[PDB]
This record gives sequence, structure tokens and C-alpha cells, in this order.
Amino acid sequence: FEFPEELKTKLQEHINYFPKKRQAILLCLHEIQNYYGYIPPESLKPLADMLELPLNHVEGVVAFYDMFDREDKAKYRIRVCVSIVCHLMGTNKLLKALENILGIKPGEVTPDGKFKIVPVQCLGACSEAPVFMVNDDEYKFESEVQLNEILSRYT
Amino acid sequence: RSYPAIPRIYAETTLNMLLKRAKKPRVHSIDEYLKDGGYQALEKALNMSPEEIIDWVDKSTLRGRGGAGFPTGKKWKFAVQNPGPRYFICNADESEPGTFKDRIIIERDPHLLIEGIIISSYAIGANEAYIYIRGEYPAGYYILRDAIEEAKKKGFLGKNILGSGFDLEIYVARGAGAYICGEETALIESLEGKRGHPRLKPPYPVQKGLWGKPTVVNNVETIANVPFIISMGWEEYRYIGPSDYAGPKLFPVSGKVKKPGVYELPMNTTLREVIFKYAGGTLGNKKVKAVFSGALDCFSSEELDIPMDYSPLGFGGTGTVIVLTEEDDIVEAALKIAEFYEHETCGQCTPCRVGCYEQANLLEKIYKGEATEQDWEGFDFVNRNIQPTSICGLGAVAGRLIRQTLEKFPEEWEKYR
Ligand SMILES: NC(=O)c1ccc[n+]([C@@H]2O[C@H](COP(=O)([O-])OP(=O)(O)OC[C@H]3O[C@@H](n4cnc5c(N)ncnc54)[C@H](O)[C@@H]3O)[C@@H](O)[C@H]2O)c1
Ligand SMILES: Cc1cc2nc3c(=O)[nH]c(=O)nc-3n(C[C@H](O)[C@H](O)[C@H](O)COP(=O)(O)O)c2cc1C
Ligand code: SF4
Ligand code: FES
Ligand code: NA
Repeated sequence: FEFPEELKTKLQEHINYFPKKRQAILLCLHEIQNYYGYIPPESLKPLADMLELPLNHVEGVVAFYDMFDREDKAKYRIRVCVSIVCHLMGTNKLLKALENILGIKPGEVTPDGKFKIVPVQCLGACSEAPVFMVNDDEYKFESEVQLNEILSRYT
Repeated sequence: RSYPAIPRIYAETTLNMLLKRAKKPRVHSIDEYLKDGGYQALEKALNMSPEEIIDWVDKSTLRGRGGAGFPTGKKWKFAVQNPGPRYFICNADESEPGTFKDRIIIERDPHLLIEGIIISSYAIGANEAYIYIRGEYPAGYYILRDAIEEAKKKGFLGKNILGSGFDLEIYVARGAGAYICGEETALIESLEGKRGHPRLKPPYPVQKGLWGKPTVVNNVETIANVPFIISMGWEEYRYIGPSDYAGPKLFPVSGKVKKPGVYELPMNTTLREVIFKYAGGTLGNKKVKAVFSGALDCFSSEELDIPMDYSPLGFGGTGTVIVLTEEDDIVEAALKIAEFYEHETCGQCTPCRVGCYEQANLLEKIYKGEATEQDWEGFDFVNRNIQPTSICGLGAVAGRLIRQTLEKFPEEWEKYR
């Protein structure tokens, strides 16, 4: 396994950013997940060598941080807040709307590997409850018609 | 120029300080910031000694805005009594339920935070500063990276800033899903490229922190106050709010309120005034049942007349106000709090590891009416026993809010029996 030049250049940028190379691990993994739509198990060994860390160290970091998924490839990750304010304002209405549009429940991936619903803890946008993210973009769920239109922007 | 989509959180101020620009839901770049007299407090600070700045921040009575309210000047004083090099850390992990006060400074007025970091780093002799921002704030991350480059371009960062001989680089690090990484020692481990595991304290970061060196960790909101103390002098800053709990404070209000959002108010405002005078009262004008101070405290409708300050009888915490009305099931809400702690324990400490898991697992059984009599008794016991041997605040409070609901709403818990 070898990282594509376009990704390897981005990883080298994060590694040369902090005063110590090992400080770039999270930025590198975020970049790997942006590129592949998940964390491919094969990417860990060349990353460990680029960070000058043992593979075991990298494995434990990937296991610890919940944003990282080494299981399911998905072009778009629909992060649905399942915490207190969003539960109070309509998480279940948002999840019902998502099941109706995409046919999937939290933890599942659409057959085309396009969308994955990821249940998450409070996203820090509680005044806009129920909150959801579609990759890096964040929105207040209003209704199924509204959510349908938002999801249509992701091709 | 282009950033990920971010919801337009409503923000209102009576003080026009922290939300002077951030009351408008948009990025304010360096030209806009400079037009408001931005970076002039830094210019003034670079003409002062690090020692004078500490004295001013001390005398302002600024206390930590992260939730614990530690006196900021006092924190800096502990760090500078230790030999260098020293590090300055801005805590932008904001992951407490109902808490969204910091993100509106980061995303709308990033130069207010940056200027505060430069003044603070100069005051403690730190030539290397960090912003650790939660991974679920990607727009905030790109906004800060862009604002930092603008500051460097205007000569506010880099070597020998404005001919003062003071050097400073600010590095922006991202979190990756862990609430515990906002705990200042877990944040330092994450900044070191490791798992977010809290360290035994003492030592406090100010004695031994990043790479074992004296480190100051301050919340976004605390740091956003530093340009105001330097700009107006500590005395005029102390005129804001009560003299014992001075300055502006951000109140992230959510739940069953007509106007949810961030309110910049003085700390002598009462909890009832925050909900009814500022947040427009309740949705459907339904009676307030409880107020959750994040995932930390639960206040009943009988406790709304308390001040929003760091006093023993005051609201305290982050100033987070989650409003529950008469139709909200307190046990269903407690279950949400139990599920939060279950998901966030780092599991280093056995009673926290097992206690957070069991509290959520038993509370679910109780809620679904699948709990045995032993399950009810075990739930009561586990809740009173998460804290033993804990080395961070998470294990110390994981049962706090839930215990308060048990004591304040016994009738509702009793029907689940
Ligand atoms: N804002 C958020 O999103 C968020 C999320 C979770 C928790 N929290 C808050 O975290 C708080 C608990 O934080 P904590 O465990 O850091 O609390 P703490 O009271 O132990 O300490 C607060 C600060 O003071 C410093 N300090 C305390 N005693 C000191 C001493 N003897 N010498 C030097 N420095 C000293 C600490 O190092 C820390 O920086 C809670 O009240 C909660 O509201 C906030
Ligand atoms: C589990 C846990 C999570 C925390 N998360 C945050 C956070 O996201 N942001 C924050 O500023 N403080 C947070 N804190 C508090 C910090 O440890 C620390 O008190 C604070 O950052 C110091 O800054 P301040 O004095 O300006 O408040 C957390 C504490 C604990 C126990
Ligand atoms: S109290 Fe809990 S969260 Fe804190 S260090 Fe111990 S196991 Fe981790
Ligand atoms: S509870 Fe969902 S964004 Fe805070
Ligand atoms: Na985090």
C-alpha cells in the first residue's frame, strides 16, 4: 500500500505543521477518512512510519477517537445528535424522516455506499435542535420535505 | 472564503462586548476587526510588561469561563512562578450538552479570540500557543486557520511581533470525537499525539503540562475577555456586572424556550430573567419543570430566582440553560444524561468505567419497565458510586444531575417503580 500523491502531500503538510511530527496524527487521520470515506486498515502502517510512531500507537488512537470508522466506507456521513436537547426537540422525527428518504437507520449504510447514519453526542448547536451534520456541513432539521431538499445537494 | 454550512444560532447582547460583532451570524475578517479598534489592546499589551498584564487580568476578577470558574490571573501567576519554556492553550473542545457559547466567538469573531491568545501568551512568556478545537467544529477550524494567516500577514504573529522582541506561533489542533479531550490534561495528551486520557492532578498543567512544561489552559470565552481588560483597564472592566463576579458572560439557552440562542448578560441576571426576560419565556407558555446546567446540575422551578454567577448559591457552571417544561419526562431526560456519560468515560478508573456503563444500562431497564427490584437497588448504588478513585471531573459528576432529579422529582421516579 502507497498513499496517492494528492493525499501524501496533504499528510506531509499536517506532519510539518506542528513542532513535533506525532502531534499531526488526528489531522492526518481526518484527511485519510475524507479521502477514502473511512479509515482503510492498510493506511495505518505507512501513516505510523510518516509520524515516526509504532503501529500499535496509531491503532490505539484510531480505536479511541469516535469520529474515525475503519469498518464502513461512505461518501457522506449523516451525524445525528442523540443527546438531551435534540431528543427533547425531535431526534426521533429526524431519524423517522431519514428512514423514509434513504431507507436506513443509525449505524447502517445505503446500498450504493452513498450515505451512512452515525448517532453522535451533543454537537454544540443545541439552540438549533434537532441537529444533524452531512460530512462537514451542519443543519437544523425542520421537516422531511426540508431534509429531502438538503440531502439532494449531496450527489 | 468558503466554509462548511453552520446553523445560524441566534445571539443577543445587553453589553456589546463579546458579541459586538458575533451578534451577526457571519465571519468578521481582519479588516472589519481592525475598523473596530481590533489588535490595539495587543499593541498596548506589548508596551506593558508580562507582569503588569497578569496583575490587570488578576484585578479584573476574571474567572474561568470553561465551567469551573478558577481565577484567571491566579492561574497565570502559578505558571510564571515555574521556569520556562511555557505553553499557552486555548480550550475550544466545547462538548458539554447544551453548550454552544464558544463556537459563536470562534466562527464569527475569530480575531477577538486570536488577540486574546497573543496577549495571554505574552503575559505568561509562551512563544508557542495552541487552539484545540473539537473535530465536530470543522467550519470553526478552517475559520481559525484563515484568521491566523490574516494575523501573521498583518504582523500580529511570528517573530518579533511589532518590534517588541516577542515571538509567537499559534497551532490549531482538531479533536476527533472524545468529550474527555476537553478535560485539560486529556487535551494535553491529545496535543501530544496520544489517546485522550486525563492525568492525575496535582500536578496542574501550570506546574507540568505539555511536554512536562508549565502550561496554561484557558477556555475560548475566558480568553475573549483578555482584549477588553487591556483595552478598558481592569477598573472599568470591573464596573461590568457585580464587583464580586465581574464582566460579560455568555449564556447558551436551549430547549423549550421561545428564543433559543446565546445571550451576553451580566452575572447578576437571575435564571428566571434569562428564560423569561431574555429568551422570551417558554414554548407554548407551558410551566418550566427543570433547568439542566449542561450535564452537570438540575434546578427545579423553585430555584429560578438564583444569580447566574460563580457564588455558592449561584447557577455557576458554563452558564448553559437547557429548559424542560411540564410535559417533559424527567426520567427520559435522566436517561439521556446517563447515556452521555456512558459514551464519554475514558475507562481509566474502574468505578467511572463500570459506573457510567451500569447507570445507563440500569436506567434504560427502569425507563422501559424491564427493571427487576435488584436492578432498581443496583441503579441507586451505582449512581452514588461513580466518583471513587476518579482522576478527573467526569467520574466526579457522572451521577450528580441524575441524583438531583431523584431528590427533586421523587414523584416521577416513583411511577417508574
Ligand atoms: N465548556 C464545556 O463544553 C465543558 C465540558 C465539560 C465540562 N466542562 C466544565 O468543566 C468543569 C470542571 O473542570 P475541571 O475538572 O478542570 O475543574 P477544576 O475546578 O479542578 O479546575 C479549573 C481550572 O483551575 C486550575 N486549577 C485548579 N486548582 C488549581 C491549583 N491548585 N493550582 C493551579 N491551577 C489550579 C485547573 O488546572 C483548571 O485549569 C465543570 O464545572 C464543567 O462545567 C465544560
Ligand atoms: C470531562 C471534562 C471535559 C471538559 N471539557 C471542557 C471543554 O470542552 N472546554 C473547556 O474550556 N473546559 C472544559 N473542561 C474544563 C477544563 O478541564 C479546564 O477547567 C478549563 O479549560 C480551564 O479554562 P478556564 O479556567 O478558562 O475555564 C472540561 C473538564 C472536564 C472534567
Ligand atoms: S474519572 Fe472517568 S473520564 Fe475521568 S480519567 Fe477516570 S475513567 Fe477517565
Ligand atoms: S443536544 Fe444535540 S446539538 Fe446539543
Ligand atoms: Na474532542
